[PDB]
Amino acid sequence: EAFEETHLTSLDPVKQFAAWFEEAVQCPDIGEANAMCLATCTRDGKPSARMLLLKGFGKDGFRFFTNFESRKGKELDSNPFASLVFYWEPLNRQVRVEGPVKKLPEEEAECYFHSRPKSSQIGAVVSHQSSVIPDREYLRKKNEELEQLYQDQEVPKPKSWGGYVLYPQVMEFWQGQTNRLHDRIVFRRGLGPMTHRGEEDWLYERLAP
Amino acid sequence: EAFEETHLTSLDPVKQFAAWFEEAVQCPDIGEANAMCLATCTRDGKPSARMLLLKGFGKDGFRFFTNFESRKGKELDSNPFASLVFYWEPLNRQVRVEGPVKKLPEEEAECYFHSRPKSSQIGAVVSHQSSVIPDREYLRKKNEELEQLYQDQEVPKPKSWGGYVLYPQVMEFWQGQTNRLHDRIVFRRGLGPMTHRGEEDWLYERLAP
Ligand SMILES: Cc1cc2nc3c(=O)[nH]c(=O)nc-3n(C[C@H](O)[C@H](O)[C@H](O)COP(=O)(O)O)c2cc1C
Ligand SMILES: Cc1cc2nc3c(=O)[nH]c(=O)nc-3n(C[C@H](O)[C@H](O)[C@H](O)COP(=O)(O)O)c2cc1C
Ligand SMILES: Cc1ncc(COP(=O)(O)O)c(C=O)c1O
Ligand SMILES: Cc1ncc(COP(=O)(O)O)c(C=O)c1O
Ligand code: NA
Ligand code: NA
Repeated sequence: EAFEETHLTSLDPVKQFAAWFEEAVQCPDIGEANAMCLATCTRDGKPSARMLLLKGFGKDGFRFFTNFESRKGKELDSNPFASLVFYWEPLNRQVRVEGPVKKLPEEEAECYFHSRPKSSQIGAVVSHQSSVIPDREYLRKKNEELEQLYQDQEVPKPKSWGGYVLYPQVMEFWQGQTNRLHDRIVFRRGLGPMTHRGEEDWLYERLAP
Repeated sequence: EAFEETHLTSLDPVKQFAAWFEEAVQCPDIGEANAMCLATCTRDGKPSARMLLLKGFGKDGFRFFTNFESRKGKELDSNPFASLVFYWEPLNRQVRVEGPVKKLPEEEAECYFHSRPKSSQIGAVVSHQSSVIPDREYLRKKNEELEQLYQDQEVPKPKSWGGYVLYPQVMEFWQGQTNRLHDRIVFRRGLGPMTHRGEEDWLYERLAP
């Protein structure tokens, strides 16, 4: 089926994302519909990328949780701009999001951290994410010891652990097609004869595949 | 099962990639084992990312084909550094590759271009990839007209279409595990007590998850 401007669910790309995300979640052949690739880079243009989970989305943007002292956390703190890719192979769909990133409030991060299974909370205390470690037994040992320490106790959120929110400035909706002639509808914040008004300060236009 | 330094297939990370890639290809639950996310960025640190197919790999690096006048092609030409992510959900594995990018020789690009189905060759001539276009009918029309033009003829490769090779400087092998305590073995080109010699100029070390 065609992916067409006149059959979008919404000209607010966050609501269009919600529509596609719901379809992904309802597809039995998709495991984690909220898996996404996060691209970051140094201020002088050395890029990096890794898989993350989306952990909430709405008008203020796309939220995710990590260690601020990891390789991505140092890049985001020095250069607060990122890009996201969602790829849903069984739907032949891709969503791209570009925007600036801010840290979430500490009390929000505390709340999310304590909502996680206790084993994941202890894992976050164990791991100085992306630091060099000697072997896997080092993690297994420290993890077992922290299980003793936190028996019947609350696990404190590490000072270095928290969340980010990416405020969308660009959102591309890609629908795959034959002959490599895909449908691309791209929203950007802001008129040319091929540029169209969406909701709020959004504009949208079609890009060649 | 543990992902362990003493049970790597190879201390040449390109051969370790080959081993994991073969397992991905042999997994019926993986559609395109060669799908990867490419992260690029401007010289002043504005990142971008999108799905691509890997189209060959070996000692000289990881090859892929695109339009040099696309958004990624302008970034790569201005700032010849990229990052790749392979994510194989059914194997709980991720591979990350960082390195500089060069353009492939024109005669190599010609050969690869003419190996593609004719409909994909014509699609590449139709599409000024990532340029703004008016509607999807614009592509359908131009594509049908180029089918007439190239009936029984060779489709010339566009001057703007070709390939890149990413020479690996960093390669991370990520194997997912319980409690978010994953196995990360990271090769980099080059000794600390946690740094180990691989093949050639490679070093490897374990990173905290
Ligand atoms: C599907 C998937 C989901 C992941 N989700 C997260 C996550 O939400 N946060 C996180 O810190 N790492 C997550 N990881 C691990 C990252 O890919 C990465 O190993 C880690 O964040 C360190 O990246 P860095 O060294 O670039 O900072 C996930 C990995 C996979 C494969
Ligand atoms: C699984 C998958 C594979 C793709 N493979 C390629 C490819 O090899 N080359 C390419 O130019 N675009 C490919 N695309 C399209 C890109 O995601 C993207 O739309 C296009 O390259 C333009 O990106 P840019 O605007 O950042 O330059 C693929 C898309 C998907 C979903
Ligand atoms: C637009 C575009 N160009 C090029 C490629 C490279 O793949 P192939 O040469 O098999 O068409 C792809 C892959 O899906 C693509 O979508
Ligand atoms: C290391 C790591 N931290 C954090 C997360 C975020 O997910 P959750 O809060 O559900 O553990 C993940 C997701 O897989 C992860 O691998
Ligand atoms: Na649905
Ligand atoms: Na195999």
